[PDB]
Amino acid sequence: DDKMDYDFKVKLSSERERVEDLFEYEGCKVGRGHVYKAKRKDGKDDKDYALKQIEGTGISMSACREIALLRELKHPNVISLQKVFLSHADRKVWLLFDYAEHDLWHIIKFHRASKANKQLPRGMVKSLLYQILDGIHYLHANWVLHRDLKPANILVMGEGPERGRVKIADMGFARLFNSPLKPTFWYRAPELLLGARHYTKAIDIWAIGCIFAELLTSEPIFHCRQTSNPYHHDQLDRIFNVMGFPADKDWEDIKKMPEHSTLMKDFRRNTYTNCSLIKYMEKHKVKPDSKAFHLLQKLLTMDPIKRITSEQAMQDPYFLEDPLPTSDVFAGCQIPYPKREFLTEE
Amino acid sequence: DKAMAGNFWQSSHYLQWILDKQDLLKERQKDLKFLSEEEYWKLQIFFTNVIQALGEHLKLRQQVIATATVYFKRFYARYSLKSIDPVLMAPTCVFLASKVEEFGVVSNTRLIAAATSVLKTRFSYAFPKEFPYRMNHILECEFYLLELMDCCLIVYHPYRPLLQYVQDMGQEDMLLPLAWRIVNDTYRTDLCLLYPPFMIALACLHVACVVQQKDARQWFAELSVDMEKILEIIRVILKLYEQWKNFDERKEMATILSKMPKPKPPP
Ligand SMILES: C[C@H](O)c1c(Cl)cncc1-c1cnc2c(c1)CCCN2C(N)=O
Repeated sequence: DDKMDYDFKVKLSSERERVEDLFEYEGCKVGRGHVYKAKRKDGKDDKDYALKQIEGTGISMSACREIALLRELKHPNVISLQKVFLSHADRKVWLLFDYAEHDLWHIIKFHRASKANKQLPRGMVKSLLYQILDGIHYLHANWVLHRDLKPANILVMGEGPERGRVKIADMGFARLFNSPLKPTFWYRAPELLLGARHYTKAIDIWAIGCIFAELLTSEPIFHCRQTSNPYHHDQLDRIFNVMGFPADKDWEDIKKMPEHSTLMKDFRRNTYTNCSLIKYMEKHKVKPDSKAFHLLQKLLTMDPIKRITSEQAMQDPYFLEDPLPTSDVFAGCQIPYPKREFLTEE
Repeated sequence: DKAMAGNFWQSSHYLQWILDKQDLLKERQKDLKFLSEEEYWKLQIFFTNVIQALGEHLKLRQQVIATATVYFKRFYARYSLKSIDPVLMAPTCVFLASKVEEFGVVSNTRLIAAATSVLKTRFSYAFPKEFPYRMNHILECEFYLLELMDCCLIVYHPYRPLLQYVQDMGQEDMLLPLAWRIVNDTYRTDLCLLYPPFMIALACLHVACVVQQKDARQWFAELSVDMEKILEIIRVILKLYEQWKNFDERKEMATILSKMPKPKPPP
């Protein structure tokens, strides 16, 4: 600005840390949902860092809220913002995080592919679920919803001081009026599909239920093929094929859901009479009398008010049954999952 | 928005933005070469009122206006009034604070229109000329503000604990409107930079009880708090109202604004 003090302006400019001075990231793009795997340029760490360049320019509402909340949130199972760079020339924003080598999308994909080349370790499954719940419990206790939980967002740290620790990432930090109706459906709770007007803690817990099933079987439990409207017929059909159609007593307030009459129009209870979570999970070699299953069923409760909370899930006797969950989900064993490849595509 | 509600003790507000009073006074000495101490606190009152008016024009809720006010105070707690024009900083603070919320957005045209309209209709005693800044200036200023604040955007305020305290008294109808109003008035001072918000709430509630002749002494005794620090806050509130009485901002602010140190231009 012309009316800004010149001395003030040049002092700040002289002192301002620039992302390109501190970090080597060119050619090191790993993702774009622009995410880079970066090393420090001085060579004082040799640690890997994740640099996220925020999409757009300036500071949007979504960028503001993301910076706002990450700046406060501190917990071992939630991804931790190290530093923010404000690039004054191009008005671009960069976020620095510790680098998580793995995630559940890739880990599960690796096991699903290994099944073809003929299961996920059960101590690992439990430990992952425990840490996901711990991190989500922390967010929820602070009235922060994730609003977009899926395997790609459950990161897992590689070799280093936090080996095998879960890091929840990529929270949906801005949703206009906390609304799903404003601009994959596999991890979406049935109330969202029937037109729920707000995100809730319960919606996050359903997604954890979905992830947990997927870790146990290597298959997305509510897998389905790929608008403004919340009602998705094929996704609901898949839920009922797995779960059965809910009885009136299972979800009394279903009648209040905005899409209830559409549900009645398109679906018949009779269609799903041979369908249940018990039957589904048995086919995938998970016993219905297992503590794992009983907890899974409490997470995948259809009526959101009857869904277990994160804190209650952490207290489940499943976590007291042998084997105990471990802080490193790999339990000191060798990590077979491949590292992320650098992308060279234009 | 209850995001981070019970996290004050591990918050950036508490760990980074509760300042030492002597560090505040030391940094203020550079602007005290131009303005007296009286004139400096009068300027603070003026820009608190400017921010309030901008927020009311944009129909923002009190808590958003308070956050914006805290941003403004944090900036000038570190930096001279010459560094960035406070006329530019004030709407920039409101704009940034509104973006921390996800319930509605403040557009560019609406922000500038609001700055233009509020200064000409409510502050022409201080500003004969039209609001000269365009949206590119706001966006530039926003980057400087965010940098100075070390990206600390979540701000806690006395409104939430006040509401809890009065509901605990069973005296919401009698005491809340006055106590709330007094909380608004504390932003005319440095209190928000110096004390946890719940302590400021307790002080405002005390003053409200004294003004309305309500005996709440036993209720205050039932709390586990440092009442010395509460009394410190009470004294600043009582002083604020005497300052208010003796200050005519409408007659004085044009002259006071002319004494503000002016930005060094480029060479
Ligand atoms: C920014 C991101 O949240 C992230 C962070 Cl803070 C830290 N370490 C790794 C990552 C990260 C990189 N890449 C991918 C993912 C995660 C998810 C799975 C998809 N993905 C790719 N590269 O495909």
